[PDB]
Amino acid sequence: AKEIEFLSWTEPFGIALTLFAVLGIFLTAFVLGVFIKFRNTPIVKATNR
Amino acid sequence: CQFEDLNRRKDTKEIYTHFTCATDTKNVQFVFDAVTDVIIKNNLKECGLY
Repeated sequence: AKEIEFLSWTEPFGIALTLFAVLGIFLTAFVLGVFIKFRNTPIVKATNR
Repeated sequence: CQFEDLNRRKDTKEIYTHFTCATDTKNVQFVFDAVTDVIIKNNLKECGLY
C-alpha cells in the first residue's frame, strides 16, 4: 500500500510548534493580566488602554 | 520652595515660577510657553491619556 504524507499531530515536529503557540498564548495572557491589574498607573494610561 | 509648598492640589494643577526684575525682558516668552504647556496637558486629560 502507498503512504500518506501530511503534518501529523504526534510527529516530533508538530509538538514543538504546538508548545510554542501555547507559550505565546500564555505570554499574551500574562501581559493582558498585568495591564489589567496596574490599571491606572501613568505608564499604562499614557498608551491607549 | 516655601511659597510653592502651599498648594495641596498637586495631582491636578502645577505652578510655574520665574524670577524677574525691572530689567528682565523675557517674561512674555515664559507666559507663552507656560500657556502652551497648560493647553497641551489639558487636552491629554480630556482624551484620558494623562
